[PDB]
Amino acid sequence: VTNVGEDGEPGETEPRHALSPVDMHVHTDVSFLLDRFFDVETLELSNLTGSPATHVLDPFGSTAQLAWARLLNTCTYFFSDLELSIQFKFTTTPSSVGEGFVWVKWFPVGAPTKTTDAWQLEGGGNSVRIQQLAVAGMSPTVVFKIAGSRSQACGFSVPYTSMWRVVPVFYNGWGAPTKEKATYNWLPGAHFGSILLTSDAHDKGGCYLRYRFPRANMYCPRPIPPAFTRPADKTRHKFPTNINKQ
Amino acid sequence: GTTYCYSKPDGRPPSTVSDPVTRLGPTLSRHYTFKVGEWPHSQSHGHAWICPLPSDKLKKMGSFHEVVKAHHLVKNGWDVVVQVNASFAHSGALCVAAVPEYEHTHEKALKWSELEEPAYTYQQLSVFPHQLLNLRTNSSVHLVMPYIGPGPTTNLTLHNPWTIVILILSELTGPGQTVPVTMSVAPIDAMVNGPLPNPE
Amino acid sequence: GNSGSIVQNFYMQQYQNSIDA
Amino acid sequence: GNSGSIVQNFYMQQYQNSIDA
Amino acid sequence: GNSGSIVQNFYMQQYQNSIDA
Amino acid sequence: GNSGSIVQNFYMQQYQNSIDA
Amino acid sequence: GNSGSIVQNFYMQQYQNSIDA
Amino acid sequence: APIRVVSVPESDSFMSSVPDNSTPLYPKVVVPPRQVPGRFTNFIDVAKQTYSFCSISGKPYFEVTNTSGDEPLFQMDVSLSAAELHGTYVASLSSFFAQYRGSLNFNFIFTGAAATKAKFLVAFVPPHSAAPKTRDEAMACIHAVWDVGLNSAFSFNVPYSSPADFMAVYSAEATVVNVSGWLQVYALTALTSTDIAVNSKGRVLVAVSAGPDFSLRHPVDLPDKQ
Amino acid sequence: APIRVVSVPESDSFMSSVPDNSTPLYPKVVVPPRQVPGRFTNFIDVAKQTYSFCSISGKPYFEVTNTSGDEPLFQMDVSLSAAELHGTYVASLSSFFAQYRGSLNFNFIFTGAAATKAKFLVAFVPPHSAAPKTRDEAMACIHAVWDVGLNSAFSFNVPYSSPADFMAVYSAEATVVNVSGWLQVYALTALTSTDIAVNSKGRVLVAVSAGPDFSLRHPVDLPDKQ
Amino acid sequence: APIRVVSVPESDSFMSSVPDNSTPLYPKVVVPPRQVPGRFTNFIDVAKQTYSFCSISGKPYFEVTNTSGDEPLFQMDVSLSAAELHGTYVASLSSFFAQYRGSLNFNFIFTGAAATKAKFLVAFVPPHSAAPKTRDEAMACIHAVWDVGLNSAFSFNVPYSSPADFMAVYSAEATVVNVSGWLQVYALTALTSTDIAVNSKGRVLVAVSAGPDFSLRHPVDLPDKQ
Repeated sequence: VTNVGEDGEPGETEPRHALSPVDMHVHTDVSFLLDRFFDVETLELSNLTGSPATHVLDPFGSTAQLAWARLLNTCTYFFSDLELSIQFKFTTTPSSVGEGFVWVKWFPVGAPTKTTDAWQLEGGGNSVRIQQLAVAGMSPTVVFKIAGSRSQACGFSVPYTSMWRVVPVFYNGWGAPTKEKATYNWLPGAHFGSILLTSDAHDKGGCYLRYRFPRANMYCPRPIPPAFTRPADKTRHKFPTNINKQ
Repeated sequence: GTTYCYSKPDGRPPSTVSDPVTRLGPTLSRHYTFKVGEWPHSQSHGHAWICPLPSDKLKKMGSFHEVVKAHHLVKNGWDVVVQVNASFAHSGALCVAAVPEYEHTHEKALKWSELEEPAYTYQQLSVFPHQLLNLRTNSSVHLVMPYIGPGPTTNLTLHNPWTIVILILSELTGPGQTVPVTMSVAPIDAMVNGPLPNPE
Repeated sequence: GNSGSIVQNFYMQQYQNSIDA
Repeated sequence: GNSGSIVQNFYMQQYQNSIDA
Repeated sequence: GNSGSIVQNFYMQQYQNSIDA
Repeated sequence: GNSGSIVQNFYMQQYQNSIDA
Repeated sequence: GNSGSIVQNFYMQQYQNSIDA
Repeated sequence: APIRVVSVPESDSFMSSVPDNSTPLYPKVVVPPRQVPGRFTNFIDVAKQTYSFCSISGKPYFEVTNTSGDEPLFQMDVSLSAAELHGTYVASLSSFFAQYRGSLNFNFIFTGAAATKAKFLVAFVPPHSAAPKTRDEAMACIHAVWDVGLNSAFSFNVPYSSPADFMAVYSAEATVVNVSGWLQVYALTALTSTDIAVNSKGRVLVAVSAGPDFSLRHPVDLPDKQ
Repeated sequence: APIRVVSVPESDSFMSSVPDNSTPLYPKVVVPPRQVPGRFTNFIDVAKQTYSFCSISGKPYFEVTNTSGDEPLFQMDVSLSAAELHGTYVASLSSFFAQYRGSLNFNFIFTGAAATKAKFLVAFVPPHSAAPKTRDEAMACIHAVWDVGLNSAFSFNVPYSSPADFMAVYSAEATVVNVSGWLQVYALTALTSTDIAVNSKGRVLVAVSAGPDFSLRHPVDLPDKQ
Repeated sequence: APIRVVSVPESDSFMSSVPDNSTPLYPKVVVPPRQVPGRFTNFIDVAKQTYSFCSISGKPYFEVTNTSGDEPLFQMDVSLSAAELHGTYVASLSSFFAQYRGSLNFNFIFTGAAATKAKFLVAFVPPHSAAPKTRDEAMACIHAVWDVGLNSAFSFNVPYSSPADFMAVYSAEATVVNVSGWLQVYALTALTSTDIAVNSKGRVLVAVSAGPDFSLRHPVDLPDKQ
């Protein structure tokens, strides 16, 4: 009704002159936001010996009070590639480790996983045994030493290996014919694969896993959960900040 | 007014089936009409009738039901019209949305039920394809949804991509009687795969 | 989005990332 | 002023600095 | 098969590999 | 006299040395 | 004979070796 | 032949957001065609093309009754940290960033019965000593008269007015880049009905969208919950 | 002149499959011409242009006798991990990879004498509660009628039907990407012979080939034997 | 394929003024348009287009009285370290550099009343045994006669005369590149007034500007205060 300004008639609104651009919406770009390293997960090393289990790279159903957790939960289907940074931080005395090789093995979505120490290295009496699936071969094996290491880390890029054209972040159905409470929001292979960290350190320290998601694509936006509580009616939340009145 | 959810439906056959695909014509996948429930004065904002499509009502989808029942996979969209029967003295408003991969349902999986949505959800349900059903202006919502899912087709027994959420935003006030919520569902561009054995 | 080195293509486009069909 | 390497643009002008509107 | 760097030919084709006759 | 690398001009002529008027 | 890098001439021909008259 | 190289002091460090990729170890994977509808590339677009409902006292609406007048029915300070903007998409998306710029679009939807009618005055009050308490006070400001029964829905744009090019997403004790004023809604007339025993009150749903000039910059990490 | 360089943190690590070569230390070797027939460049080609025999109870065939009917003579679940696909080239090649896509071609060769005849019904049954027990049950599915004595050999293609673009090579407890159903062969009629004392049974050899659309991706390392 | 590289000995060192940038970690920030008047790009321009007042005994001027003659009213040695150049822009800007080149422009402004008059002789005396004590001595040098009452302001350029192309900003015990001589101002006549009881003295403000050929080179760090 009437539309634009200053007569005050019913339905009439005053003039507004829209602002000019400046930032160009570059920062709200989906793939820009996800192409950075995020500290998601922290994990323990397995001993060289025994029958270790692989850790699945699935950052999807998180509750973590971190920016990547909510963000990954903003869409229904997701596709992206992956980059990893694995670091190693001592939890004991750094002089406990004189060599400290760490074998990292990455497995594509669908890879077989049973391993037991099976590859023997021999030298002057004593010997060392590594896992059947830690050896360098078909899938990537990375070996880094923690001892004098200036960064006690490694890192590499890996692609989207799932069989699904897109990863369902939410799934209204079951991933298996038997409909068990377990296979509910499920679907097999809705992830990035799995890794196996193995080392004579294992005690002595842990890791720090960071994910970077290059080439991200999101489908079907979903509601974004709050993050903070609701302040009192008619008030404003007040947070500590850079700006703030001294 | 018709709202298309994400896009218009297509009749393209699934990229991942090298076996014969049967296109169900309109006269085969017909249309079915249900009463969703009754909206009462006592129910409060946030309350929602959750209607995954179809899975608890597949058995009442006559023709479509018979064909789907005999095959393993199905790709298809839906044409739904949700209505409400209220007088011009009734106040209130719903938000009826079409949600892909809806979940909450505490594994009462694929059963039409009623729940209480959690605030940030009812506040933001409008972020999904939807239409508001204000009792002072209109009585219907019309949504048309394309096939959607992680793969080119699914097994409706284990997965219901689309689920219709009818949510109370403004409670029912006015004449004491309830307002019945009604819904017509018509499978669209249905394609069926791999015939199953005889039921002996 | 977020790759700004001239050396981002030190490895070919098919080795560095996945390829869409 | 004070950037004299041929490699000062190893990273694109939009990644290395800010951009005026 | 499996050599995707622009630098895979840092050494000439006759130094890096064998040559078929 | 005594500068024989192709990289002797990694830094511009005005940054690397002085300039005569 | 036995110099196969593209970088074998990182230093000029007169700096790297001797020159025949 | 070996190249003279000088190792920078920041050498073996991590730096999380480097504009460059890591080395690939599993090449040549061609990914299946991903048809799938509804892809979005920028969060600002879904913020602009979509609306959420506000949280007025925990409900997505304010009420008018047959007894109203003077006092404001809805009041919220213009800051993304405001309470009534709590459950919204725009407010929630904002917590990922440090600064915002632009307008917010609010649209009120009267859901009172067809036999019901009322008129509202909605005002945008700029920063001031203390917020008006009655409508005769606020009406000196930018305002619009909404007569329901002319249009059941009404859109109002809260403008961006500030000496700074961007304001803070995360508010705190009032600063010059913290708050931009208040949005208030008054009842120009109380609810009238065909029978006050049947319809005594009507609810106005209030929804927010990002305005056409709205923008967000500076992605930030989540601080301790509060 | 020395170039400013920054050492990445993953610096002195190994990474087994880097897309790059090591430094050469024994240059200029010209290799003799290698004429030699039968070079192959891709394993999928030899998998498609070649057939292997299945392992039905340890033998490469199933039998029909003059007493048969109803029950299935051959049954195998559609998974490369199936038992009857055990000694085959396609199954064995598969263990090097994580995922597969496409069809399998099976061809049955009746080796019963020329004085012998029988008819078979071969069906592809999709995933279901539990696999048919008689042919009248299975015949509702995709099936073909093989009358020996028309052609002594018969090819049947097990299709690829799944919501996923690839399925798993390494199966396990039934999942949606583990198994694709069952392949069954029934006797439409029992073996007839010119003299039942001389020929009482006939054997059908069953061979598998990779279908035209078959493919394998994701090379994987061998796990503990089982 | 890995490139043969040789690490220079000055390898992991700092070197504060390297002509190169560090690695960026927060890309793509478009900065708001900064209109704002009065941007300056080179300090020498503001030094040349601007004047400051000298510090003659703590005041920005020298005085002539009705009793003057002979002796110099103002005397300063030509060095940026001179006392009377103390509070000035040119002197203060100079402390950031090691060397200077060029002339200085001084302009005297007579602020005595309109009913007042006097004449000055301003001389530039080159380095010498010891500075003249009377004007008849200095008048042998480069000098100008300023008759107030002709022009109330007078500009005089102290030239650059030296065998070196630049001189030192930071002076010390007299060296050949430390000092360039003296600038003196004498009263050719004492102040005359319409009534000596009302106006007995008049003040000449003295201001300095960088000359057209003035320049500064070699940025230097601040030493201990003195």
